Amino acid sequence: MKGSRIELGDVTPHNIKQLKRLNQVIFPVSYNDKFYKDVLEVGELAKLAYFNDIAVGAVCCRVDHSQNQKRLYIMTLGCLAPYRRLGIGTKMLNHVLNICEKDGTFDNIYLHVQISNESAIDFYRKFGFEIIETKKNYYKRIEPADAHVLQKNLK
Amino acid sequence: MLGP
Ligand SMILES: CC(C)(COP(=O)(O)OP(=O)(O)OC[C@H]1O[C@@H](n2cnc3c(N)ncnc32)[C@H](O)[C@@H]1OP(=O)(O)O)[C@@H](O)C(=O)NCCC(=O)NCCS
Repeated sequence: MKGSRIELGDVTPHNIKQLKRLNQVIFPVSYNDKFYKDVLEVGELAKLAYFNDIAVGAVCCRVDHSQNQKRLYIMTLGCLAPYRRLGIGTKMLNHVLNICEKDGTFDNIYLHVQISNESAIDFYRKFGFEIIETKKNYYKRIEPADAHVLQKNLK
Repeated sequence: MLGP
C-alpha cells in the first residue's frame, strides 16, 4: 500500500482519448464510439492505471443481468507489455473485486479470453476464477477464434 | 476481452 509507484485514476472526457489509445495497443479487437461513450457513465468501473504518473493500463467493466443473475462483466483489463508482471493488473482487478464486495449484491464476475491467452489464465486463476465454458468461434476475425469464459463466484 |  505504501511506496507503490502505481495509482489508478478516474476516466474523464479529458483523458478518454488516452484510454482509447491504450486499448488499441493492448487488445487485438477494436472498440466503437459506443463502448467509450458508455465507460464515461460507469463510474468507478472504468479506471486508468499509472506507473510513475504514466498511463500504462486501463480496465473497463459493465453490469450485466443475464441468466437471471446480477453480474460484473469485465470487458477489458490490461497493461502494455513492458510494464507487465509489476503488479499493475492486480491493482486493477482488486479495485473491481472491492466494488463488488462492498455492493454485496453481485452473484458473480466474469469475462472472455482467447484460449491462446495463457498468461491471462494464470493471472485470473490466481484470483479464484475458473474456466466454466469454452465457446467456439466467439471472436469474429482474429486467430484463434475460440474463447474460454472465466468466472469467480461472490454469493 | 469482449467483441462482441
Ligand atoms: C493479463 C495481464 C493483464 C496481466 O497483468 P499484469 O499487470 O502483468 O499482472 P500482475 O503483474 O498483477 O501479475 C499478477 C500475477 O498473475 C500471474 N501471472 C500474470 N502473468 C503471468 C504470466 N505471464 N505467467 C505466469 N503467471 C502470470 C502471476 O502469478 C502474477 O504474480 P507474479 O508477477 O508475482 O508472479 C497482462 O498480461 C495483459 O495486459 N494481457 C493482455 C490483456 C488481456 O488479454 N487481458 C485479459 C483480460 S480482458
